[PDB]
Amino acid sequence: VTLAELASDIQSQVKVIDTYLTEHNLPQPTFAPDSPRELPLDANVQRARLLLIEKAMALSNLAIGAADNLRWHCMNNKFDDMTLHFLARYNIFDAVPRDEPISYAELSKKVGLAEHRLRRIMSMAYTQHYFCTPKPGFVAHTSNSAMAIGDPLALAWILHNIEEVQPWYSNKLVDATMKWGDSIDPKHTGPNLNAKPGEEKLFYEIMEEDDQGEWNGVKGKGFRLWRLYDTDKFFGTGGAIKGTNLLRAFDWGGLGKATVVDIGGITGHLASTVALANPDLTFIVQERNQPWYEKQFYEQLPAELNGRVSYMPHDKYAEQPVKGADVYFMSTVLHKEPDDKAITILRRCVEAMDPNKSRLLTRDIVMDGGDPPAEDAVINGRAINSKEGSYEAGLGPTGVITRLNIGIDFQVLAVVNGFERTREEWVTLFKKADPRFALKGCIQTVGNCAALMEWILE
Amino acid sequence: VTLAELASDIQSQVKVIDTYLTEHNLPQPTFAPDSPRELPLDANVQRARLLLIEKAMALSNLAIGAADNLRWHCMNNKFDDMTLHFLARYNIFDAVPRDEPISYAELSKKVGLAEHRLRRIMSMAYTQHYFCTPKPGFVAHTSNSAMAIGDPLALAWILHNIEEVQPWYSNKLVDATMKWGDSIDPKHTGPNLNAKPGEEKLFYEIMEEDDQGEWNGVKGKGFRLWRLYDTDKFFGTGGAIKGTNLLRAFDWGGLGKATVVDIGGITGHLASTVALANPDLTFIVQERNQPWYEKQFYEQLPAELNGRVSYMPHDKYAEQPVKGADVYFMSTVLHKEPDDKAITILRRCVEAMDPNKSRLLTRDIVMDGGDPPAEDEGSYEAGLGPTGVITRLNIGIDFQVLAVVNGFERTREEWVTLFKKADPRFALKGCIQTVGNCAALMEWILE
Ligand SMILES: C=C[C@@H]1C[C@H](C)C[C@H](C)[C@H]1c1c(O)cc[nH]c1=O
Ligand SMILES: C=C[C@@H]1C[C@H](C)C[C@H](C)[C@H]1c1c(O)cc[nH]c1=O
Repeated sequence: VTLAELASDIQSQVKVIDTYLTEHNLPQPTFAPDSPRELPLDANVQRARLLLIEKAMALSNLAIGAADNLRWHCMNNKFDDMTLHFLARYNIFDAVPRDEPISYAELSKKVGLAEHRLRRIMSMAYTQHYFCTPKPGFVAHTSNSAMAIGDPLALAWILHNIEEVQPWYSNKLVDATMKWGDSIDPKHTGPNLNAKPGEEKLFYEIMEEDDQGEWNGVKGKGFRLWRLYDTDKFFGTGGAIKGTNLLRAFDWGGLGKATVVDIGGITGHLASTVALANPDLTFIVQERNQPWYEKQFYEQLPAELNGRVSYMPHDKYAEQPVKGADVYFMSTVLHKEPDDKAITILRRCVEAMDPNKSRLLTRDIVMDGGDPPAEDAVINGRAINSKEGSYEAGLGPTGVITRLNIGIDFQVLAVVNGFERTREEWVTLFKKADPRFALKGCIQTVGNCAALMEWILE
Repeated sequence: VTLAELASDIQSQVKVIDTYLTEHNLPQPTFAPDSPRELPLDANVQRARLLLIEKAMALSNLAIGAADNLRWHCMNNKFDDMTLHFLARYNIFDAVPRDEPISYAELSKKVGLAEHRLRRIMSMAYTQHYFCTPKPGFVAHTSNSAMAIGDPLALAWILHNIEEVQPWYSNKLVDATMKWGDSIDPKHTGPNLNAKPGEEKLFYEIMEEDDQGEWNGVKGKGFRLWRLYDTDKFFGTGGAIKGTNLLRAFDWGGLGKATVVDIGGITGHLASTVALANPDLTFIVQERNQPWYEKQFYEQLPAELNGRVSYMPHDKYAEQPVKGADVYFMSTVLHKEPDDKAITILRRCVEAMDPNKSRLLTRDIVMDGGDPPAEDEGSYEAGLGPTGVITRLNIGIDFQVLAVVNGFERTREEWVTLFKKADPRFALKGCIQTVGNCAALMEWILE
């Protein structure tokens, strides 16, 4: 591919998006804080968007050239993370007013970062379109920075990656690989590289047991796990894997009066999303208890739910105490479970299921991709705006959704030696748990990286 | 700005590059291993290139949207670094044939990385155009990965940042700032967060004293400093700060028969580049000695130089032993020196200079930009401005010296002020920055 070929492809993708926004009288995305944070969910818009990102990243890569890419990368990449580290730890998103500029001098006093160093930090952020300088000596928000205003969940995601995953796990993953090999054992991780055998600590042990800190209303024991739960909510409120996309990948309203068992449902934010939109559903959120869990669980659930979402302490490997429920639901649980642990969980579910009335629903990454929601299946436009070679838009070796999938694949690899699966690996795994399992649906909305898979016992 | 405006701007810049390459019958850049690794040095091509990168990065950012940018960045960014970490530590660049595919199974046996994890590593590399998969189960090089074949300097740059700068310094820079403030003391850095007052360790002390390792022909003491020296060479051999760009920013041949004193010249690769192109110049490389330095210095020195490049041990803060030389040369030295330390070095140079026969030349970042060589839209020159690609590289180096030694980059006015404090006779006669380069060649004289 050449520079001109990529630039020509990019124009094709923009025409699709630009036309849709104009024909529907929808605001254009910009870098202003008032910009829309997402493009429309229309499948053709999203397919064009995903290819546009892929082509645009390739264009910048090709124009930088082979000589400068590795050179520039090792110099700059790590400092985009450190810039977000400064912005989070110094609470700079909240200190910069959303709709009006602020001078470096005033911002320096508000956050307690010396002005000279503050200017250097902000200048790096500008290059990735986080904040801008509208006039000399002044800082203003952009769309990318304004989304984090007043949102501790965004700050949780910054700090969890830069202060935990990266220094403790991903930076030591090479050493972990040469010491233990290609492992699926959560003990074979960074923090245990120099641990005496028997004294290893697991990632989730550190999360729930460390008490030397505080986070967003939780003081002492488990503050890291509470921050981890905040980052789980962060991916539910917006973006690729937003919770409301669940409503588009399964006919929740078709269940009528029904009970859903949310195995491993964190704090129930996902259950809360589906239940608010479906007044006839009951959700039992099953999760391991924590000293702060029950008080926080009930402070944050919307009161209009009238107790339809409730918390039941439960060990996911133990016998399922709710028998014959309409749906047993696991969201991004099994991608942290090797085959033998996942088969244990799936067999616990099968025991409680009525094969003629119960469904098993999982949201997980399907590495080779799920299917679009039926109405989006037929490609009504040009292939250049919906297909990269033989792969669906967003997939393939340089696909943007492929990239996000691998990023999550690496995330569970780093912390617990988990892994993502293909569709055939999922079907094989469920059939090992019980040969009666059959995949009736594998729905992945365009722009989403996770698929909602509905399993039944035939 | 909107998606359509950026895409239209991109077409304008690509047109410049596409036309120049066609009208001069030059090969197009691609991702194939045989691709040209750089675009032509023509200033207009480079200006279009720099704006093109800036416009393309804005386009991908805008298309990702505000909701997904922060969510995706903190998920994937750090794993682009880790992927290169695996590729370097497992020697995968060299194990994949340049012009031939290799299967995952065969590559796994060659590098000792189980095939399943190898596939996961390679798949992430693909998304940033490092390697590709031309057929199921097979790996091939791209242009971005082929540049590192047989090049230990490339691997040194990967390992220096991910195994040293990032875990020891940049990761801890927030903590460093809250413990010591906006400091300029090289002791007030990451590794010393829990050090007792007085027993702090300096970055270059760790570099030259650690012996628990080995790198590229150096075993034991100083292996990290030798690896650091390799990464300094790495930026000379190609790309933005390539050594040959010096030949375009100063009339070296105009010096005639002359001697250059290279203060802080690492291993002399920069001197070797200028001296090979100018047979009438002598270079004295002045640098702090190391047990492995002298043997390594002369083995890597091109024999064609006939000793015109020589090593003289010297403390940059001490009296300059070479009097009245034609040029006193410091490349990316002073950006690691606070004002008072830098003034000390400059005054050492002034003492040895003949004001009527000596020049002082520095290569350093000019944060607001230098001027282009003779021959060569908003308020900023291409590559500069708050989202400029060269601005980004400048800040990255600014952050690099900030992390390791609490250094900082300067604007042109800050440079002039600093030299005049050292000696009021100093005058900036030239501040030449080739387009596509981030460093400027500054020529100082004593009036
Ligand atoms: C906190 C939730 C994040 C959400 C993203 C989507 C995926 C990621 C594996 C997940 C996560 C864990 O599940 C567990 C540990 N560390 C994590 O980062
Ligand atoms: C090793 C040389 C690199 C080259 C790049 C161009 C500039 C960077 C500040 C430099 C560097 C040092 O000078 C010193 C310590 N650590 C570094 O990374």
